[PDB]
Amino acid sequence: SRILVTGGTGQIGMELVPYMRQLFGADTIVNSDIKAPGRDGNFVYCDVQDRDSMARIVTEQGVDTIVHMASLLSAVGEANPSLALSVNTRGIQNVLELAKQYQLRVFAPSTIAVFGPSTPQDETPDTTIMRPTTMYGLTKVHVELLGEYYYNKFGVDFRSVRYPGVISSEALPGGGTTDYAVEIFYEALKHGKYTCFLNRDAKLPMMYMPDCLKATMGLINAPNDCLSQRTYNITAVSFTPEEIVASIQKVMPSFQCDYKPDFRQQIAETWPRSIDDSIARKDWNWQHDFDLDSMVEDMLVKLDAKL
Amino acid sequence: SRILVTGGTGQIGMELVPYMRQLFGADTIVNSDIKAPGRDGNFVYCDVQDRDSMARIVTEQGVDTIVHMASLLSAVGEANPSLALSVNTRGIQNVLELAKQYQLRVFAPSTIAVFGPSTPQDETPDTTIMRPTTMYGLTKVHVELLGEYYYNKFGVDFRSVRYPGVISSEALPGGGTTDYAVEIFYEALKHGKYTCFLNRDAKLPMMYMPDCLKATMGLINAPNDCLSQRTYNITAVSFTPEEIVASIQKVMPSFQCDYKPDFRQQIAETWPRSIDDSIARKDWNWQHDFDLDSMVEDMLVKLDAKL
Amino acid sequence: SRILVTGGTGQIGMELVPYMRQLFGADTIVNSDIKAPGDGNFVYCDVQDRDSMARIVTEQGVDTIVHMASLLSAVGEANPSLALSVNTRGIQNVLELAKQYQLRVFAPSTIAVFGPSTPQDETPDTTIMRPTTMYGLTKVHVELLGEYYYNKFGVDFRSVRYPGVISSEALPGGGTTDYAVEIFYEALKHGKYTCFLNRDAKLPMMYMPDCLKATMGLINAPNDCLSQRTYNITAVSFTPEEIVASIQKVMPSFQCDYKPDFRQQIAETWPRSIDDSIARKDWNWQHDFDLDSMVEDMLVKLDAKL
Amino acid sequence: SRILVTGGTGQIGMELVPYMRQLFGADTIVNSDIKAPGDGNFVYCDVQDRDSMARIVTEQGVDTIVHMASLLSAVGEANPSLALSVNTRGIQNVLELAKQYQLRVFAPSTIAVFGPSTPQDETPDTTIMRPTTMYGLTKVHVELLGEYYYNKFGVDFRSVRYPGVISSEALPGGGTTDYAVEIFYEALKHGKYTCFLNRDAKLPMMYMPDCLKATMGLINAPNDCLSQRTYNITAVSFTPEEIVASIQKVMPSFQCDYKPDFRQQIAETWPRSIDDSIARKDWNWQHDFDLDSMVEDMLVKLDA
Amino acid sequence: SRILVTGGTGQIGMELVPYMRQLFGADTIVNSDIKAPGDGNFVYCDVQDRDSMARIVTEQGVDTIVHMASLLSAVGEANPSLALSVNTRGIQNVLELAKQYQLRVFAPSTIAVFGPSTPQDETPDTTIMRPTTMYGLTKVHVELLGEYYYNKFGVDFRSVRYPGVISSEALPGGGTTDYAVEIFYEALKHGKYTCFLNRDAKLPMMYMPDCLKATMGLINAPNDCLSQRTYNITAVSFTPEEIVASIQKVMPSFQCDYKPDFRQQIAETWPRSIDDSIARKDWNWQHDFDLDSMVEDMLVKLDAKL
Amino acid sequence: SRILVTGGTGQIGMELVPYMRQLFGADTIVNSDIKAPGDGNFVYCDVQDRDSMARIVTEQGVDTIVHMASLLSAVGEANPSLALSVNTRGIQNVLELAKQYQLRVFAPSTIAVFGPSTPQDETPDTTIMRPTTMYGLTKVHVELLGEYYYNKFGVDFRSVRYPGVISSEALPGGGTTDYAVEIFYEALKHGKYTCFLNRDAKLPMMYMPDCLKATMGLINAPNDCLSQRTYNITAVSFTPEEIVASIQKVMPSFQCDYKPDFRQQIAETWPRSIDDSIARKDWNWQHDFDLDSMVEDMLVKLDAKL
Ligand SMILES: NC(=O)c1ccc[n+]([C@@H]2O[C@H](COP(=O)([O-])OP(=O)(O)OC[C@H]3O[C@@H](n4cnc5c(N)ncnc54)[C@H](O)[C@@H]3O)[C@@H](O)[C@H]2O)c1
Ligand SMILES: NC(=O)c1ccc[n+]([C@@H]2O[C@H](COP(=O)([O-])OP(=O)(O)OC[C@H]3O[C@@H](n4cnc5c(N)ncnc54)[C@H](O)[C@@H]3O)[C@@H](O)[C@H]2O)c1
Ligand SMILES: NC(=O)c1ccc[n+]([C@@H]2O[C@H](COP(=O)([O-])OP(=O)(O)OC[C@H]3O[C@@H](n4cnc5c(N)ncnc54)[C@H](O)[C@@H]3O)[C@@H](O)[C@H]2O)c1
Ligand SMILES: NC(=O)c1ccc[n+]([C@@H]2O[C@H](COP(=O)([O-])OP(=O)(O)OC[C@H]3O[C@@H](n4cnc5c(N)ncnc54)[C@H](O)[C@@H]3O)[C@@H](O)[C@H]2O)c1
Repeated sequence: SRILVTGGTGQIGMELVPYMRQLFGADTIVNSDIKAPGRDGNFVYCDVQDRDSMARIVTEQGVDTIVHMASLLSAVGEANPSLALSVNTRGIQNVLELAKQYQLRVFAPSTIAVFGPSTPQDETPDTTIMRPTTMYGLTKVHVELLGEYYYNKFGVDFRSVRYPGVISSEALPGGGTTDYAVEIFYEALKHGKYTCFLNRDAKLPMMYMPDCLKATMGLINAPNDCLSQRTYNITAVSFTPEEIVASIQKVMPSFQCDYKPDFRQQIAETWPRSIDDSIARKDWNWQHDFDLDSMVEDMLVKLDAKL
Repeated sequence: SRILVTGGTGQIGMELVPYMRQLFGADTIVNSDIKAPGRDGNFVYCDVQDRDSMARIVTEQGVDTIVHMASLLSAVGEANPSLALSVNTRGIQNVLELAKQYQLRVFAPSTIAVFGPSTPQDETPDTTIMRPTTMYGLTKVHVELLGEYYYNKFGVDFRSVRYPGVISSEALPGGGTTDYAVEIFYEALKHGKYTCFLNRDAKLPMMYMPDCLKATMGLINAPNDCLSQRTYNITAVSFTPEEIVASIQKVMPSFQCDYKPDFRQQIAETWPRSIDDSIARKDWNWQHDFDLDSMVEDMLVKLDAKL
Repeated sequence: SRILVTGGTGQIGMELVPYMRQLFGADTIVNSDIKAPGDGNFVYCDVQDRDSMARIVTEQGVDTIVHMASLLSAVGEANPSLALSVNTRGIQNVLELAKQYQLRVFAPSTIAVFGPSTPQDETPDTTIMRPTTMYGLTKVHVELLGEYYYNKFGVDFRSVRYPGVISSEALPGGGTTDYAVEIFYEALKHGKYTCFLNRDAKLPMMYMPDCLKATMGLINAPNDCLSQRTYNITAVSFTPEEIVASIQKVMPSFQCDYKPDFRQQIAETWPRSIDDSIARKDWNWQHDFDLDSMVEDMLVKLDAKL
Repeated sequence: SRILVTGGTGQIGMELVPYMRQLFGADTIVNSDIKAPGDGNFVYCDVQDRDSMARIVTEQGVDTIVHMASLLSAVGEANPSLALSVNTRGIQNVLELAKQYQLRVFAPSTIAVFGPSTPQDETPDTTIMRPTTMYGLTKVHVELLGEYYYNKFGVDFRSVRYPGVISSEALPGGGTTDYAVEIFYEALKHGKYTCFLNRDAKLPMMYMPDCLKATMGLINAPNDCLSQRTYNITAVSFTPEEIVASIQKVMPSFQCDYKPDFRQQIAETWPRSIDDSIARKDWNWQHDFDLDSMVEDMLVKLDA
Repeated sequence: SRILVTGGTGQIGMELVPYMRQLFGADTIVNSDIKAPGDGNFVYCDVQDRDSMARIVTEQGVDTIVHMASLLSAVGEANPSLALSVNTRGIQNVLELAKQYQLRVFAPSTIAVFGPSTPQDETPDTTIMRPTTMYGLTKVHVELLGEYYYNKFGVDFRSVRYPGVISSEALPGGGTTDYAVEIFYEALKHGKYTCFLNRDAKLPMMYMPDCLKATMGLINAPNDCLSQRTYNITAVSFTPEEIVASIQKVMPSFQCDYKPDFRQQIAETWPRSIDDSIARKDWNWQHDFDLDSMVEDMLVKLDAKL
Repeated sequence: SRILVTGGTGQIGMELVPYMRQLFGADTIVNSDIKAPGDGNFVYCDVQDRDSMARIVTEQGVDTIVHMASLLSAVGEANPSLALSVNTRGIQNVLELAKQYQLRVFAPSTIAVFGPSTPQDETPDTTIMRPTTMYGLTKVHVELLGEYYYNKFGVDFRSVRYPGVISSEALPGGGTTDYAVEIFYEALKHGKYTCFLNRDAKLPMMYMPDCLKATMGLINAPNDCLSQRTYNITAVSFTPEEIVASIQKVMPSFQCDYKPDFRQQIAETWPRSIDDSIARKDWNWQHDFDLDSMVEDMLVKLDAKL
């Protein structure tokens, strides 16, 4: 009867946890991280590298599901090799080893970063070539393959979704590659102008936070019998910075945008431009709600409020 | 100056080691493992999960290259999945971290078990879908992705070869899926009959040991500038039990074979039937010298002696 | 029987080890570090790992640890927790085995133990010590803890506080007193140098042969000689402009520029000169190299290398 | 204070000079020769030119000449009248100056002062001396003249009879005991050597750092302990087959041939072993290196 | 064809040269010296001037050098630097010319090759030689070099070790054994003498006739009979009281005093008696004059002069 | 620019060299001799070796030779042939190089140029010179030849005839006027002296600072004020009894005995006094020390130095 979120305090978790609490009762969701929320009132410290500390939480709290968000992301992965390797692989391995022991089910999300330059670049399918260029990406492939294997070998109900770039009104950008899609709106509101660090024309899959929540929950609640697979690509839209610029000027016409590429372009070029998520459409009725324009308008009202 | 072989006591190691000592001199190959050679005379204990001990060997022995052979194979991988996961992922991480701190180069094997049932099974490409079902297999995707990532991130000269089934007269047969092809011969010679544990018709890629040693030394001495990839498929032939049996029976006609297929069959059929190794033919002039009938005559002659 | 040197592959080790081999024999020094030399008796030894040191002390018949291993002012500031761990756990392990095994110990200290509030001209042995850099503070711990093993358990423990050490052998690498080695490469390679200290930032300094002599002087002195365990050692003091001017005696066409950086804020917290009276009196410490001589020799040796 | 070395650029010199520098200060030692070193204070001094030595002594504050200059036994046999002039006029010049300027003198002698009528087993300090080489007969002249200057004029004269000296720094070139340096080079370059002495030609020998230690031991000894002026000094004795056997304890595969030449007829008139007990009692002479360890240490030092 | 005598105007030369002219013809001996006789074929030869010597040898058809020139023990100790040059350069030039022109050489050695460490009774031919005098160390170089030239270049080299030599004809030159010439002049002039040697300093000695005979005996011997190149030769051995006593057998009035000086400490380092049995064997050496008869003869002959 | 002194390490040299360094620069004086100072610019030079001088001249940029090197009257009488080679050959080689290199020379003479023929009271510059000692006669040859090089070749040659020279720095050394240095050592050490000249042997004498002032006065004089090239110079004349009486004005208990040796027959052939009226006219020669003042000053100076 209880769900343990790890990495609960990050971008996704900071909204995922309140939404699961909405759906299931405040008290049924155990939120955990290595940093406290920015209230909450049912929070625990958990470093996912420390397997015993996690056994402790699982047992004391009556946990039957781990929503494992804890990760180091693309930037810190590039910045610091072995720590990312260590948090991300040791996290999934501890999490999965615990699920088999106590019979937990687990969700852990993947990422479009699992894809490389030799991965087909348009309408990228669910089973395809995976040769990532980033530490973050390669640790994510292991997640997948290790979670599938725990499924197949021990029947650990293991599930996952490859997130596209996620746009949120609530977490401050963390210097990642898709994060030009969050910074932009701040700068739009503060200065009426942005300098973007991707080529004008770097197309990427992106999705607005509520759809990310909807997808996360949709697969977590899907009855197990409908799942042709364990990990699903999911998308909402693909856009280029030039489109989101133009989308913003529909509401705020005076807004401008410079372009000054840095190393992040080189990363973006190795990732999908668009993802084929048909398989989630069919199996578990996956359906996004927000297009480019509505996400742009909603983001704009929210952050213009957040001041 | 010196070469460090890890897992130097394995099947491949018990022969790679002497060979490397013929090419560069006895004193120039540091032979290490957690089991003594079954003299050697330049043997050190080295548990690849212990980074510092390795730091100690590398420093003391004047090592510039690591030929990382250490691994748990597919049998023990399934029987004891936690173990394999820590020796394989942690032995390769420590090797790369050291290769980086000490500017080493590294050779580490991959395997055909990197591939899965959604991988195109005839003429398997170097760059393809990889969704292996075995613990052993998925630890080897990680070996591949992290070696490649060290190459591109830190200039660690990392190189690898996907061994197919390997046959030899000197290492004792284990519980491997491709191992039937080592047993068959002992059973030919001792009884005049064998019962194989795969179906009559499960095609696999295989290679006789001197080609294995060949390919290993060709990839390792190739000049860096001719290598378009870091990891390469290598093959020699491909055959079914049915056909290695007929081959044996042309040398010993009274040999019979019988077929009782265990779980190793459900491992076998998720593997390639043939691998496309053109890229290694192209880049570093990979050429095998043993077809089936010549490895059979040779196996047969050599075990006849060894008894 | 044997001496173990830790950190034996740094700037001082790579010249201190072969010198002690001369004086004692080659089989009599166990060289150890975490990187090989750029040996005969070389062993890998991470001085944060006490067991391994126990092993080396035991299998080698060690009776003296000349404990060079340390992170320096640069990595100290850039990775502070790492510095604090190698330098503190290193001195604690070495001291804790000196006691268990009846071992003698030499550990260098440094002028960086001194602070803004230390009198900075003819700085005495016993004085205010409030360093500003992680490196400095770890070395006050060095001093305090070796002193206390001495008075508490009779571990024969000795150090010397090195000033900036100058040498041909070892490459420069981001330290504050390093300007005094880079200067020479730049003069030989290019006729000129951009110095990162103010022209007038007086520091105490010594040329390796005197660093070596002082090390062996305190190490070989009879124990009944030493009114203290730590000693200030100096040779000369000078400014960047003075050594510039010294170079120009031999290479008239040499020029110097000053773009000062973070290292100036380090340099002005340290002494301008050091009172080493007490080493001169206790164990007849006497330096041989002044600035012109060291300059001359630096240029001759480097020119050979390059 | 200041010490003049003559012949400082040869085999013994090039390692004695830096050792004296470490003991006394770089600046205290005037290194001189007729070749430059292959420094700081090097000067050209041909020891047959007396008054060039007068110049050097006077300008440099010399109080002691360490007179290493000589032609050796090969050049001695190959060109006798030059060896005669260098060896004999050189000691006479040094001792004459020593007397004008109140200098001390160190001038080595040699096991070659002995010949076929000398008892050749633990040969004593005071014994029959009828040597067959030009080089040895010049060195009895050295001893007799040094001792005479000591008795007659108070010139503090001292000497040590070297056995064969083995070292890593100078490279061989023709002596009779050079066999024990060649062998090492050939051991390492080829895995084999041809010895030009009989398998069993036993001779007293000494590794360099001992040689250096015996040289400074006599030099520093206080004058009142010295019962004589010249001292036999030895470390060990061995035959080429023993040094071969020694090397094989490190390099099992090393092999050795015997093609004896004229140096055999030289080695044969030399001692097998020398009695240095007098140097052991008057000034505490003690060798540190036996066969097996000089062989160990030569092999490492040459390999590097 | 001809014989060159060096040093031919010395005590030995002035009687060796007429003896040789009787055996071989007046004209067959080239007498030479740096002083003239008290002759005919006399030439000036300074034996430290090699080419004057080559001159004489080639012009005069010389095939044998009888090399007498030397400074004795007296001028050896007084002017020790010149003794060194005449004695070492003379035998060197004479050996170098003997090799170039294929000459035989005779060159006298002396009992002063022996020192205090030499066994002093029946002193053998091969034995310890640590002479204390310049004169004796130069003569060891004489022997050693002459032997070397023999074994090396086939120079026919021969010496005898003269014991003290007694003769009438030559004026005693304050050498050490030459008390035994003085004694006689004083005996006849004064009936009394003062000996500068202790009363019991035993020395080997020989009367001039036996000197000549030995010189000639060694010179004419066939080379195939010589087991060695230098030979001990004696006739008798005696003390001053022993010679004093012999004299007083003819001149019973004769009295003697003893006032010892430095020459005593010379005499103390020499043999008391020499063993010359190798020569008596090899080449039939045999003296004719014992003490009493050399005493009777000196007295007659010296009565003759004066 | 530079001055070479020969024999620089002698009685006068030992003080002439530092005085010249004071007046000219440490660096402008090249000290030289065949023995070291008992400095910082000292070279060996034997003045009988012309080219070693040529080397020094050329290498040191010398323009003036101050030629002090000489054997003096006792080595002269003891070793006459050597005296002759040093004094006549050193002047010769000095003057021959002055000519080739256009050098100036100062070379001193001596009152020993005069003999028993010389009128001995108020002896003129130009007078009879029949000296009886080797030293003397070599010095007449220095003069005559120095003058010749002056007249024939324009070599600026100058000399002074020193009378006995007295100083506190250089130990006496068995010369004739040396009694007047000896005397003071004996006064202070034993309170008493035995003089080797007659009590009444009157001789010219000059205290060292006057000796340095006459030397530099001639050397510095302008060339045109000089009517001669060689000058008598003097200060006082006394007998040994005069200096005895003078010594007693400070040291009343002092006593002097008289035992003449060979040195009296030297003294007796020297002038009693000299006429230096010419050096006084031409170059303003004026001495400063009379008997009494040199005696007080010698006594104090020596007393401090024992
Ligand atoms: N935001 C996106 O665009 C995106 C895209 C693909 C996948 N995802 C995945 O969603 C998950 C959460 O995403 P996010 O954007 O909120 O990441 P984030 O970096 O914002 O938050 C991750 C959280 O994990 C925590 N953490 C770090 N190390 C830890 C450890 N050792 N133990 C426990 N917690 C630790 C951090 O404190 C942080 O709160 C991650 O697995 C991530 O890969 C996000
Ligand atoms: N034989 C084949 O058909 C084949 C095929 C593909 C790849 N390979 C690869 O070749 C390499 C060696 O192959 P092998 O067949 O000789 O395997 P193997 O099982 O015969 O030998 C592996 C060796 O590793 C040692 N080992 C196990 N754990 C260790 C640890 N923690 N530290 C150090 N050593 C450890 C074992 O003692 C053994 O000696 C492996 O990476 C394997 O995946 C082999
Ligand atoms: N260079 C100077 O001017 C100077 C001045 C004062 C004091 N010192 C002191 O002298 C000693 C040696 O100085 P240096 O200048 O040669 O320093 P360095 O930085 O050149 O070398 C120090 C050595 O420590 C080794 N090391 C680092 N961590 C280690 C660990 N855990 N275990 C073992 N070895 C480790 C490094 O590899 C290196 O060889 C240090 O104690 C230093 O603080 C140097
Ligand atoms: N090496 C041995 O085994 C050994 C043994 C016994 C004695 N010694 C003695 O030790 C002394 C030095 O030994 P070494 O083996 O180095 O001899 P060496 O031949 O190596 O060196 C002698 C040096 O003297 C120099 N020299 C030659 N002629 C000279 C001259 N006219 N003036 C100045 N220098 C001149 C040569 O250039 C040479 O460097 C010698 O006296 C030798 O007799 C050596």
